[PDB]
Amino acid sequence: NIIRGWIFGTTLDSKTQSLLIVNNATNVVIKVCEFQFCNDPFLGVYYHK
Amino acid sequence: NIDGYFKIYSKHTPINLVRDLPQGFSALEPLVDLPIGINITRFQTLLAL
Amino acid sequence: GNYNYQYRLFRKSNLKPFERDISTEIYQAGSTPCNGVEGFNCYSPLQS
Ligand SMILES: *[C@@H]1O[C@H](CO)[C@@H](O[C@@H]2O[C@H](CO)[C@@H](O[C@@H]3O[C@H](CO)[C@@H](O)[C@H](O)[C@@H]3O)[C@H](O)[C@H]2NC(C)=O)[C@H](O)[C@H]1NC(C)=O
Repeated sequence: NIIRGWIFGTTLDSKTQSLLIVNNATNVVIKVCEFQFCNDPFLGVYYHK
Repeated sequence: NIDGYFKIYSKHTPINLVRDLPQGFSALEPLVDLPIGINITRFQTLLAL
Repeated sequence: GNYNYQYRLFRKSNLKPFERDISTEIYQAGSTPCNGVEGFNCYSPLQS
């Protein structure tokens, strides 16, 4: 489960409506909201023995 | 994405051969329909690390 | 005085069927550059 989700928009920074899939191990959630994003954002996971 | 609707078709298949693009035939079932409505021009993906 | 109802006055291009827009940037009605908030040929995107 390396890949998690997707984003959709026209400019993707705090000024246009944007769509977001994130698929966690639990129930997936879809949102359509305004958003601001980081330069290289992701959901870095950590191994737990 | 057509006239205020976002349609996603999905399929999960098992493969046990080379990483290259497989041959053979398989169809995609309709997964979900989203009634949102938005201009879309770009997209990007997210992965866990 | 009911002044809470607004709509759009100039737009770059026509919308699509069932498409929503909440833009608030000032429209450059003229070809001159428009910065900040207020100026000539660029005053306001919406009207009440
Ligand atoms: C959905 O979003 C896209 C992305 O912005 C919109 O395309 C944009 O359309 C405008 C209108 O023509 C383009 O503006 C043009 O800019 C050039 C300079 O680059 C200028 O010479 C023209 O006179 C005009 O002002 C803009 O470039 C274009 N964006 C692109 C191609 O990335 C599209 O119109 C939107 N759809 C709706 C229904 O609003």
